Amino acid sequence: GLEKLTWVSEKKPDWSNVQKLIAACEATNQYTNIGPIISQLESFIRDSFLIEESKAVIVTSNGTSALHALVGGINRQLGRELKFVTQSFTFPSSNQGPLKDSIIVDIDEDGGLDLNAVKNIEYDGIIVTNIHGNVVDINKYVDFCMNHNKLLIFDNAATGYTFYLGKNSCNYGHASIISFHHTAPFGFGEGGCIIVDRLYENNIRIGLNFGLDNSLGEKSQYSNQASNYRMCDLNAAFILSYLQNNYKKIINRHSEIYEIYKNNLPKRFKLFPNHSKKNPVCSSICLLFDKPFRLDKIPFLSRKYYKPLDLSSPVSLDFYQRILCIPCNIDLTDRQIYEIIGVLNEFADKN
Amino acid sequence: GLEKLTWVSEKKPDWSNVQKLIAACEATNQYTNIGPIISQLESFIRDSFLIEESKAVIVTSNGTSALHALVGGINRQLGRELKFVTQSFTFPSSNQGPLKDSIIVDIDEDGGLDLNAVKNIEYDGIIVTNIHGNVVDINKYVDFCMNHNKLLIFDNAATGYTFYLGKNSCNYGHASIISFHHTAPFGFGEGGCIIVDRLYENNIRIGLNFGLDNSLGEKSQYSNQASNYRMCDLNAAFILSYLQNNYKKIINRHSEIYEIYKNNLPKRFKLFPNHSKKNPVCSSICLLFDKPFRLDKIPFLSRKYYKPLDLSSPVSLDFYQRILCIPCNIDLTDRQIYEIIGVLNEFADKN
Ligand SMILES: Cc1ncc(COP(=O)(O)O)c(/C=N/[C@H]2[C@H](O)[C@@H](O)[C@@H](OP(=O)(O)OP(=O)(O)OC[C@H]3O[C@@H](n4cc(C)c(=O)[nH]c4=O)C[C@@H]3O)O[C@@H]2C)c1O
Ligand SMILES: Cc1ncc(COP(=O)(O)O)c(/C=N/[C@H]2[C@H](O)[C@@H](O)[C@@H](OP(=O)(O)OP(=O)(O)OC[C@H]3O[C@@H](n4cc(C)c(=O)[nH]c4=O)C[C@@H]3O)O[C@@H]2C)c1O
Ligand SMILES: [Cl-]
Ligand SMILES: [Cl-]
Ligand SMILES: [Cl-]
Ligand SMILES: [Cl-]
Ligand code: NA
Ligand code: NA
Repeated sequence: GLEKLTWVSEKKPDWSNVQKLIAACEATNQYTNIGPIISQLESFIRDSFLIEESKAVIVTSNGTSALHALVGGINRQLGRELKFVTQSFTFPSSNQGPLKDSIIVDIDEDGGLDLNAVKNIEYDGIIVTNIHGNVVDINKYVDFCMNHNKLLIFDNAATGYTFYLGKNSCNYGHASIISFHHTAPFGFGEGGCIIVDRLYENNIRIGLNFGLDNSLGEKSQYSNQASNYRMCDLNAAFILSYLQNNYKKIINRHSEIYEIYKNNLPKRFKLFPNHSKKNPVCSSICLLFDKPFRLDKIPFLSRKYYKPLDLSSPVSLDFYQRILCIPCNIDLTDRQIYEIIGVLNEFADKN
Repeated sequence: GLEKLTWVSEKKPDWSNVQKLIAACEATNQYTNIGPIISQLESFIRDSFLIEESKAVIVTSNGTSALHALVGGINRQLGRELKFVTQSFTFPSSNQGPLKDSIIVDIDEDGGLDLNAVKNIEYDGIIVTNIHGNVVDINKYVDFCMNHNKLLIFDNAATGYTFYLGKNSCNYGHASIISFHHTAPFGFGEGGCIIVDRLYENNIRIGLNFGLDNSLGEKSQYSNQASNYRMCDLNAAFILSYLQNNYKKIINRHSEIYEIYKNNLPKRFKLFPNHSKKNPVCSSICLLFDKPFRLDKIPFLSRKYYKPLDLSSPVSLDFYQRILCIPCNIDLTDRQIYEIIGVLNEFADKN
């Protein structure tokens, strides 16, 4: 039964839909450098994920490039290489590229960057990871960055449709990023998106194109803070088509999977910390066992995220050692979920 | 007849062929993190472009990420952020990402980084741009870097199939990069490739995946010098298909178009400096006028590359003021070439 578990739902192109979209590229020979699909996908993300008009929606090559293009654009606007703090319990993206020298501090027990740990640090902003669709106490972080006059970026790579006080979590802070990597619920191949205050929109958009702005003609000027961060229209067509066919079913079905775990917790596990009133839409079901344990004890497909970036982050290491990330996708039957919960109950009695 | 000039030939997916290649992805749900297409495109590039076995062929998301992945891999291998010199007369890529603090020096009149400008300064390596399919005197750079114990990278973004003393220019220096951007002769959408000494292959390839090596399980370690730099298998399929169908015709027709300009040079125009014995395979036909002039004087689709990264570099600036980059692609007719040449004679008579 559980032998057939996969991390990601089986994802195949709607070839007729993808070919219809790319027929726009074929007619003009424009397949990149902001061809005719980019605005269709940015529009679809705004209207489907419910991004406020105060935010630009900016697609990039991947979730990593979304975060990097966001920072390089803000670096260009403020005129220096900004110093960000990130949490140890997250993916490498937030200590790479323009963040390669980001400061790493521990999480608190709610899964986000420990605000008590930056007391005595020099920094311009913080990056907080909303883990696998779960969200932190977002207003704790908004209030803190308002009071201390800091930039706030939410790493929502795995968190495209978790609502906080009646609005997509992507709408909070100065910006968020989401991943359309194949392993993400909304993903297909590679891609990313920046949700950012309009203040920074132009510098981030031209920052996808080496900092060059064709609208300036001979005044067009590259920035050493920019790169090739743009989304290819080919990738936009595959992502847009996947979202068109699947995004509603993913939200409802992922919410249904979360409901079953919430009402049938195996003994001595807890749900990863989450601060949304409705079920989050998760990239995996993350449970914390009450004691450290090794994945090879679990006789079904399962993972640990995230290996701490700084292995001297004690709260981050504890979570890593105690966490069990279970597949969450639209291919999973309830029968499989109940068979999973029974294997975990067994494990809990013998460990 | 010059109304219908395009920079790039009309490029259209061979959909039955692309569908056939991506069927391997559909069968396993693996569309990135090195799916079943990556090895196929890497092999084709090795066998078709005639790369030697002492070189890795490593595809990436774009030409920029090929350069940045190359530098990040080497930085991580040597345990230090290496200092590169780049030429002013190049694209912004070689002053971005891990090269954002690269030293910019002038070209000499042969079109490459002026070695006299790095006699008395600190640096680990040089990046030399082979402009639009033209190649520098490659052995003077190989000899200099061997004598001074310096790394040598060729920015071959626009230069996939120009031969130097019997082998693809990509096989010289410690590494080269090529672009599969839609604007490149070999390109389709977005893509890049690294041709590099085997010594650096493993650090560069894991460096496309945040520095992570799955084969090491728990000792898998991210690097602050890495990123998401991989090519998605979707992109690999479009590029591999375009190359299967067109690469031979592009090589022959681009060489024939060059032959016509070389035997019918317009008045007071010289070919861009080139050191290949056979006609180079050009991304555009670059001519130097005998004095500065404006593009708005040329009554057909034409460009100037490259706006100097450092506007104070005198040879780079002189080149930019005198250069005319004429479309070179497999849609161009001989009729159109002789018309362009007639227009440039008329331009010379009046300027
Ligand atoms: C908080 C955060 N911020 C930023 C980012 C950066 O976003 P991107 O630049 O990646 O868009 C991430 C990435 N988060 C993602 C990564 O994107 C992904 O590589 C995977 O990191 P790995 O676990 O190292 O990948 P891999 O082991 O290859 O795949 C996991 C499972 O998915 C399966 N899979 C994978 C791919 C690529 C596929 O095409 N099909 C498929 O079935 C295989 C396996 O069972 O998951 C992370 C959580 C992130 O979690
Ligand atoms: C020396 C060197 N190193 C590194 C790189 C970096 O490689 P990538 O990361 O780009 O793969 C480049 C790129 N060199 C290329 C760039 O790839 C391209 O953006 C274009 O830089 P722009 O001139 O700023 O782009 P754009 O004006 O949009 O395109 C030029 C012409 O191509 C036409 N076009 C363009 C696209 C994107 C398309 O899809 N279809 C099409 O017909 C329109 C126009 O007439 O040309 C450069 C020489 C380079 O020349
Ligand atoms: Cl809420
Ligand atoms: Cl679909
Ligand atoms: Cl084709
Ligand atoms: Cl030769
Ligand atoms: Na927008
Ligand atoms: Na706001």
